[PDB]
Amino acid sequence: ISHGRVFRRLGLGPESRIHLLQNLLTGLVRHERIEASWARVDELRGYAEKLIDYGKLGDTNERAMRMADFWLTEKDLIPKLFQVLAPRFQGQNGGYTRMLQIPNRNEQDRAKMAVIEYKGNCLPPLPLPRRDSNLTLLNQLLQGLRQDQEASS
Amino acid sequence: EPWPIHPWEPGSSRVGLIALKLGMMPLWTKDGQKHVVTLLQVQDCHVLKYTPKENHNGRMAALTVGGKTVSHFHKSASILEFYQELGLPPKQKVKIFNVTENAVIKPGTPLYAAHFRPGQYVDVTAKTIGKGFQGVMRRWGFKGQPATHGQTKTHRRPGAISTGDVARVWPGTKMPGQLGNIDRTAFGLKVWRINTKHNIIYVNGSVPGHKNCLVKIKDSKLPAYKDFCKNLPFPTYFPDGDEEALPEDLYDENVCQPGAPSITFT
Amino acid sequence: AIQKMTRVRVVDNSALGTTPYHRPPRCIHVYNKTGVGKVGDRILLAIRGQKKKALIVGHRMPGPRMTPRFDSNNVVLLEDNGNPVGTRIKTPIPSSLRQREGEFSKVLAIAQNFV
Amino acid sequence: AFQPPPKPVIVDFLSPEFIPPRGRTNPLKFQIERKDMLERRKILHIPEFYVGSILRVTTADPYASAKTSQFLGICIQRSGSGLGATFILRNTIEGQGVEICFELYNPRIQEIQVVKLEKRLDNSLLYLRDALPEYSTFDVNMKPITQEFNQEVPVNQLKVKMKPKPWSKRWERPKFNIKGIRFDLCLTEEQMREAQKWSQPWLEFDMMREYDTSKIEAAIWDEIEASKNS
Amino acid sequence: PVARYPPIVASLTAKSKAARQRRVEQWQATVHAAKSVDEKLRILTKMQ
Ligand SMILES: [Mg+2]
Ligand SMILES: [Mg+2]
Ligand SMILES: [Mg+2]
Ligand SMILES: [Mg+2]
Ligand SMILES: [Mg+2]
Ligand SMILES: [Mg+2]
Ligand SMILES: [Mg+2]
Ligand SMILES: [Mg+2]
Repeated sequence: ISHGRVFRRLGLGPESRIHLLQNLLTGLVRHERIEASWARVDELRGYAEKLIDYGKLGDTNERAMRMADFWLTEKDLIPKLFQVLAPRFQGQNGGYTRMLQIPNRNEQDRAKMAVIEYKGNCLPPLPLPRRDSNLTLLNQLLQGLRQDQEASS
Repeated sequence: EPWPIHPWEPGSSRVGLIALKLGMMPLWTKDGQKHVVTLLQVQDCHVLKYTPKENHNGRMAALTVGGKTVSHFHKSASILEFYQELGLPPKQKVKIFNVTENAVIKPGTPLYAAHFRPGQYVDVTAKTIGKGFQGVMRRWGFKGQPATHGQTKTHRRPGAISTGDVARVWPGTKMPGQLGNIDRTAFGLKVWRINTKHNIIYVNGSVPGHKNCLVKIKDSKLPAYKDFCKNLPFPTYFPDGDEEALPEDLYDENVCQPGAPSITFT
Repeated sequence: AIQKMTRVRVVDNSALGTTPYHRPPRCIHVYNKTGVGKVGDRILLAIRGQKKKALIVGHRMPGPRMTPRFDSNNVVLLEDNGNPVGTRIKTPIPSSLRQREGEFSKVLAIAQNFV
Repeated sequence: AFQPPPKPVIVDFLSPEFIPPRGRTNPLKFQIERKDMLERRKILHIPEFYVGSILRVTTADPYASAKTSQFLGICIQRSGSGLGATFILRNTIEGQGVEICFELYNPRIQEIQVVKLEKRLDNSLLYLRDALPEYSTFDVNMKPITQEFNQEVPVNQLKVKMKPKPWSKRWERPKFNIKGIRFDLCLTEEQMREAQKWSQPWLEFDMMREYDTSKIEAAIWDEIEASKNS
Repeated sequence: PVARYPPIVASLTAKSKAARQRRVEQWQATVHAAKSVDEKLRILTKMQ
């Protein structure tokens, strides 16, 4: 019975899972975009979203400072976290990370892998799945419906 | 275009509702006792189709009731066609109620939680909390073996299952398997409070099934309350028939209302 | 919750409940059909090497709401005729025992404090 | 019948029950329960009190000599959500400690009176069972104490003595996080080191098990203000 | 009111060469903190 559970089992236990998530978060902060297992990336998405909110609380916040000290193992990233990611994420409320499933790893394990990326990074854009243009047949029919609805009012 | 309303008869039966299980609350009685009520919210109850008595059973007619609204983009073509011909958006849970021919209602009629009045006995049908493939101790309640008196890999085994001479096991043997994900009905649940604005029914006792799930509510078929529907609105509750707004909350004669003088014994 | 083999504390002033003994008074049998006894259930005790009857006063297990809970399994000695053998009861007694006065008339007549 | 002239004047909180649980229960149930509990509070005045404060509760007892029954004690803990909130009162009467769990919104309660509004170092002091009887003994006929608002409910920093082992629970484990117990006089250094093996430091920085209720508390406060203005 | 940043020194229990150098600095600092020359020599030559 796993009803009402939000944390999945990873590593050798709870502390091992926490350490793995901390290492993944440190790598994500350092490189602005990382790729890992799909489950690991999905689990790390929440912590990545929470870290930006903690950083937005200010540099002088002792709780945020000690949280960053615990999580970001590389202490050179804490100033980066408080002076790059937080300042560039101000008007954004919860759109801090992007997660996309990539094809399975070429190794024999054939694991299901995902890639997480901080928005606004200085990296080439990923091949995001773009919607069809409005010039398509169905899109043009929907545009005609929209125009008729607008003209009806 | 309302269908003709027939007078209530002693051998008649009324139609039920489909509500949503919100949660549980306490409720104190005027005698000092404390009961636990469950909140069933009637979001979207609508009569979908009508089946004749002869074509459904040959004794009682069948009325089809829909639950809360769902999206069109995830329903089948036949269901979408049926709902398009009916004129209503698709519902989540579709149920059938056995009603007498004199209590039939036109399809497309909405239903409200005021169908049940304070003080009545209802039966609740729902799929209970499915615990999955559970062991025999949790399923049938079989006692386990001693924990540390030498037992080897047996603390939860069922033990013996049959007899030597039979050379087989009986089909009625209790064994581990699926548990919980089955439809069960609780009978004789008393209703204390009816909230009209939010369409909420307060039913005494536990309701089978998890919270935020569809629940089929009907009258009590127990012989003790076979003829309790005489005082209730026979066809259904018509908010437009009376042309009078009911109070926000209807309580029973024994329910200690939130606005109370803090009753003290004498 | 008072069951078999429970070491209880005698409240009423009696020779058995006052004179020290080398073995604490343990429960013998609960007269209720369930093996677990609650407040207001006749019970059997082995006090100082002899059998006796008693009435449960309070237990350390939480019960119904607004029901007093004690830090010791307090019991009052009772005779086979239903009359307590003690003179008076000093420790507080739950008020729920006064609901049933017919069987606990003389038992509650010697109680001083009600809680 | 002379007139006596005293004082010249010459000198110049959201209750815990209103917090909804962390479950995925529909907010309509919470709204209905909050409306009902506000309606109950309109008649029964529920004062502000924390864990460790001393209260007196009047209950409707039919089997007593008088229909009113008074019980005074210190609030061991408060738990529950909505209309079913309960609080535990502990008091030692004639050497026998009695703990009663009252319901905040029970109609049989006549009056709740805070005789000493005072905080303590622990959010839940369940250890009074294993503590000395002096910390659980309180006079039933004590008089209420009125304090100024500027005192901001001063917290009583009191170290409590402990009975010898065993105890009701393992209060030395980090999961309890108790500072009000004088451990240096009751436990040894080896026991203190041993109890640290159950510590879970990652739970303080998990960042995901925390419960944020800023907007929920704001909405609840707005509803309370609307009900009061109603 | 003033930002307080932790030192940017490497980790102590890591497998990295920076961590190994930090441990080397730690034991050299232990040698420095040693009081007597006999203890200093014992610590400096206890490895074989
Ligand atoms: Mg399940
Ligand atoms: Mg067993
Ligand atoms: Mg063996
Ligand atoms: Mg074994
Ligand atoms: Mg073996
Ligand atoms: Mg055969
Ligand atoms: Mg003998
Ligand atoms: Mg225990």
